Amino acid sequence: GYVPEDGLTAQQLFASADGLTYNDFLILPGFIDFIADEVDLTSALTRKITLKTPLISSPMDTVTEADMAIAMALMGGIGFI
Amino acid sequence: GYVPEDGLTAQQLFASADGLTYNDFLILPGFIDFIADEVDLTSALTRKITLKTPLISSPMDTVTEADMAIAMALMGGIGFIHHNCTPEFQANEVRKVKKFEQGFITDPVVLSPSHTVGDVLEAKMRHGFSGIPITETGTMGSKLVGIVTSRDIDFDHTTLLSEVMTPRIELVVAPAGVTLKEANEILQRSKKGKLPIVNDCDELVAIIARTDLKKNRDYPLASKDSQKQLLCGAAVGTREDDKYRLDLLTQAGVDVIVLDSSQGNSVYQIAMVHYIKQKYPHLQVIGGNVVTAAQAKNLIDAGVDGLRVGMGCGSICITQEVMACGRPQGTAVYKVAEYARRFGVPIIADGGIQTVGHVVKALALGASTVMMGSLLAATTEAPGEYFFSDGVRLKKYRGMGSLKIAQGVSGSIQDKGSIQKFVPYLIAGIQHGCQDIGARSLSVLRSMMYSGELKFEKRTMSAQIEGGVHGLHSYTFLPFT
Ligand SMILES: NC(=O)c1ccc[n+]([C@@H]2O[C@H](COP(=O)([O-])OP(=O)(O)OC[C@H]3O[C@@H](n4cnc5c(N)ncnc54)[C@H](O)[C@@H]3O)[C@@H](O)[C@H]2O)c1
Ligand SMILES: Nc1nc2c(ncn2[C@@H]2O[C@H](COP(=O)(O)OP(=O)(O)OP(=O)(O)O)[C@@H](O)[C@H]2O)c(=O)[nH]1
Ligand SMILES: Nc1nc2c(ncn2[C@@H]2O[C@H](COP(=O)(O)OP(=O)(O)OP(=O)(O)O)[C@@H](O)[C@H]2O)c(=O)[nH]1
Ligand SMILES: Nc1ncnc2c1ncn2[C@@H]1O[C@H](COP(=O)(O)OP(=O)(O)OP(=O)(O)O)[C@@H](O)[C@H]1O
Ligand SMILES: O=c1[nH]cnc2c1ncn2[C@@H]1O[C@H](COP(=O)(O)O)[C@@H](O)[C@H]1O
Repeated sequence: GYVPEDGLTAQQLFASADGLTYNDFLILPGFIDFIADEVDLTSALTRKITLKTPLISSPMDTVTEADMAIAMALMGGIGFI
Repeated sequence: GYVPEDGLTAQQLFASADGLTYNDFLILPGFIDFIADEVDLTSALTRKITLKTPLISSPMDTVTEADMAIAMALMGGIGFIHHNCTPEFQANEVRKVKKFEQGFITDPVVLSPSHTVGDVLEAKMRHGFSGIPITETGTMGSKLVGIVTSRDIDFDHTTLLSEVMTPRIELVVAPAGVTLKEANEILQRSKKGKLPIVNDCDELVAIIARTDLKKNRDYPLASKDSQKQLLCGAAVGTREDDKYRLDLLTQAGVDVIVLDSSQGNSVYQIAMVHYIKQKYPHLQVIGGNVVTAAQAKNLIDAGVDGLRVGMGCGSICITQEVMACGRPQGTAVYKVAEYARRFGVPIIADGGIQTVGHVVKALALGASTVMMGSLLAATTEAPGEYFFSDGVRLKKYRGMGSLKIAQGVSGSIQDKGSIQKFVPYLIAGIQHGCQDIGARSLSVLRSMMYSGELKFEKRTMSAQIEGGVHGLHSYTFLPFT
């Protein structure tokens, strides 16, 4: 009835100061009891503004003229000029 | 008289959570007092099934049509049939894998003596089974009339079949209700190749054929169940419509199923194990890919008879880099095989295996068997075609997640020739490395694992750049493939 805890918790990784990046670690799998597209994504951008999706286009000249702002705001995100 | 212990024991490696893989460590050598090919390789697949060799072929579409299942079950291993095709096709595949060698042949093709001999040729092309018993009504519940054979078909073909078949008076036969060891001797001492079996009423009940005895000398390590026929496995998915697929596979006589999924722990999968083990009590079941003991509890509690471990480690996958979710293969196999050992289920390692050394490392860590993908692609009996590229004979290697999102790639592997020579090279390079380790059997090897007698060391990246090194101008390997 007992199963050993495996894997470093969130805080135990970034205690030893090796300066990890997204490439350096994995997230262990859990239990599944819902359909893959049931899950919610609503996320705050700033205190008063919320977006239906966590994606933002970067304000670089080579990424965001108005046509991207439109096409990304139309799908949850936000666009910075 | 004292010699210091050198090297980390089994448990001391995976305590410091660096997430080691098969490349990150070595196994220190022991003492040798046996010949390189003396050792046993007998290994459990599931609670009730044992194999004379730890090799398993992957259930990918690009690896396991029936011809590989045959050619690897014939050499100790077992073969799982890919599931991404219509249930009727998959049932035919597992049926013609079961029927390649036989004890008492119980549904032979039989013809009535009024058939045209050109219909024997049609049936021979339809099945491949070239010698055929003849009975009156033309089914399995009639009196013997004779046998027609390929040695009765060399001479258009419009003749009635009674003219050419051998008469029952001259045909030697054995009485029914005889065990498969007296009928075998009665064939051997009455040296004609297709001995039938008839009851006292002189009606057909079974037949046996000399080539099945010949195959038992030629392939002595083959894995055959009680009825003396090859063992076969099906992958099946977890979806509602695979509940229909299950019955077609079970009517075809499959003996193991693997509940194929990316992440084994789901409520859909745990409910599927219950449905299988309640409806079909005989079938052994293997659980979907697990990487941590905290999810191997739900699978064993469900009732699964074995587990396959590892997710997102593999040649063909891109699943870590899409899902963010996974675990390094070397840590996973040990950290779940130690736990699953208590309840007495076999872990089977799965993919990320690309050399014989990785096979030995995966067996000396807890895995009862190792499941091969890329290392069996482009062998002769892997399905498909040899599309010559820029100076290379190579064959397809498609990941199932490679065409809602795509979580595997689609690529190619260079030709490796017949699996019939490749599997003995793996066997002879496994036991020859188990000799250097110092273990007389794989059971002894995992006892050494769990007793602390085996000792590992970590290998820096600077020490992975070793063997076949950058100091050569150019080189050629030359294994026996
Ligand atoms: N890359 C890998 O990790 C890997 C390994 C082996 C096989 N596969 C193959 O790729 C696919 C991976 O997806 P999967 O393993 O989740 O199986 P799947 O393809 O059947 O599942 C598809 C999706 O629907 C869900 N699903 C599964 N069974 C369900 C059910 N009964 N009812 C409702 N939803 C269900 C899953 O959560 C998943 O999001 C499989 O079809 C398998 O053939 C992938
Ligand atoms: N495909 C198929 N094979 C069967 C069937 N029943 C038995 N066999 C097997 O087919 C194999 C070949 O049978 P044989 O009768 O020896 O074939 P053969 O052509 O007469 O003899 P060979 O030329 O030596 O192959 C044996 O292993 C049989 O057990 C069947 O219905 N279909
Ligand atoms: N007809 C037939 N006989 C076989 C086949 N395989 C093995 N036999 C023989 O049938 C008999 C079966 O007895 P078993 O006690 O099951 O044989 P075994 O000792 O397990 O020997 P193996 O099956 O060879 O490992 C033996 O004489 C075997 O050699 C087969 O596919 N067909
Ligand atoms: N038990 C038997 N008793 C008598 N005749 C048989 C018996 N079994 C087969 N025959 C007949 O004897 C001849 C050869 O039988 P055999 O068993 O050697 O055929 P086969 O092994 O299939 O021949 P081949 O391998 O050359 O194609 C054929 O005419 C065949 O019909
Ligand atoms: O993306 C993938 N899709 C399907 N199966 C995969 C994938 N990646 C690896 N595998 C699994 O791992 C094995 C393939 O071994 P590999 O060739 O070493 O990667 C198979 O037996 C599968 O269970």
